[PDB]
Amino acid sequence: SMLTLPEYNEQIPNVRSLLTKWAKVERIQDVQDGLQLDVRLKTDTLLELHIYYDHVYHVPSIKFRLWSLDTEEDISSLRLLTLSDSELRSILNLGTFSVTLSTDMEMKSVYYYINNCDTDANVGSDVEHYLTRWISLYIRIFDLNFVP
Repeated sequence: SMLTLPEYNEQIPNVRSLLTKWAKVERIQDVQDGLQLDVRLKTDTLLELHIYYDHVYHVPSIKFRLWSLDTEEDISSLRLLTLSDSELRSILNLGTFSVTLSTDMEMKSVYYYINNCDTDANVGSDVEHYLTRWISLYIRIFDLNFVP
C-alpha cells in the first residue's frame, strides 16, 4: 500500500460519513489524526473507536478500547474494561482476523490494536474507496449488522 497520510485523510470524512450508519454510534467526533467516535456496544458498555494512520505500512490503523458505563448512582460514569479474546469476541467479530491488545506501563490503560499490517492484501489498492472499503472492512469486527 502507498496510501499516504494526506491520501488517507482525504477520505477521513468519508469513513465517518458512512460510519454514521452505525446505530451504536452515539457520538461523532473527528481528530487531526483520524477520528474518535463513541460506539455503544452495550447500554453499560462503550467502545471508543480510535482511528490512526501508520506510515509503517502506509495504511490506516484501528485502535479501540472497551468501557463499562456504571450508573450505580446515575452520574453517567464509566470504566475501561479488559477481557481475553474469547471474551472480547463476545462483542467483536474476529473470525479469521487478528488483534493485538497491549497494556500501558502503568497497566491502567490498554488498547486493541487491530491487525492492519497487510490491508492492501484484504482491502486492496483501490485508493478511491479505500477508506471506505477499509473501514467497512474493519467495521465487520465491530458490527456485522452494519455494512457501509
